[PDB]
Amino acid sequence: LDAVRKRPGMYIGDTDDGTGLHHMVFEVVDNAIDEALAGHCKEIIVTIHADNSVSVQDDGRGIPTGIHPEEGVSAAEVIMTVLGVGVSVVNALSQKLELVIQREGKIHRQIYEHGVPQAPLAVTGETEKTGTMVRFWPSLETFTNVTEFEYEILAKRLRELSFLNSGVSIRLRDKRDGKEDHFHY
Ligand SMILES: CCCCOC(=O)c1ccc(O)cc1
Repeated sequence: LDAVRKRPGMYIGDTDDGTGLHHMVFEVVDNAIDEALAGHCKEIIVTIHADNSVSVQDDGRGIPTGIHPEEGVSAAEVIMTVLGVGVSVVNALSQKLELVIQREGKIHRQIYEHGVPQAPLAVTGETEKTGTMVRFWPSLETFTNVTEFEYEILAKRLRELSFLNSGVSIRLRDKRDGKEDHFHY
C-alpha cells in the first residue's frame, strides 16, 4: 500500500475538496453491491456515524476467510492489503478500518490502522447470518478542509446505483441527525 500512501489523490481523487473523501464510500459500496447480488435478500446498509466514520453492510455470502495459498494470510487480508480502485485503497487511507465477516456459521473480525492489520483475521463467535461489514474512519492526515460526510452527496450516488442495480435494496442512515433514505427500484 505504500504507492497509495505516497500519492493518495492519484488513487482516490482530490483529498482537499471532498471528492476523494466521498469516493472512499463509493468504493466500499461497489464491493457491497457485488456481494449483495450473490445472496437471496439483496440489501446493503450505509450508515454515517456520529464520529465521522461510515459503515457499509451487506447480507451476501461473506467474503472468503480461508488462507490465500500464495500470500499465506487470509484471503480477506489479501484483498485489504494488496493493490474500481479496490478497497485496499480505502484501507490505506483510513486511520482505522473494522472488518466483520459472517460466513460458514462463524463471525470473523479484523482491525486495520492506516492499512496495517492489528492482528490476523480471527473467529470471535457463532452466527446463523451471512454477510460482510466494513466500517472506516478516513485519515485526517490525508483528507483536509472537507472532513465530514455530506449526506446528499452519498444519497445522490446511491440513488443512481439503485436504478442500475435493480433488485438491490439500498438503505442510507445518518446517525448525526436521524436522516434516512431507502432506494429500491
Ligand atoms: C469475493 C471477494 C470480494 C471482495 O470484496 C471486497 O473487497 C469487499 C470490501 C468491502 C465490503 O464491504 C464488501 C466486500
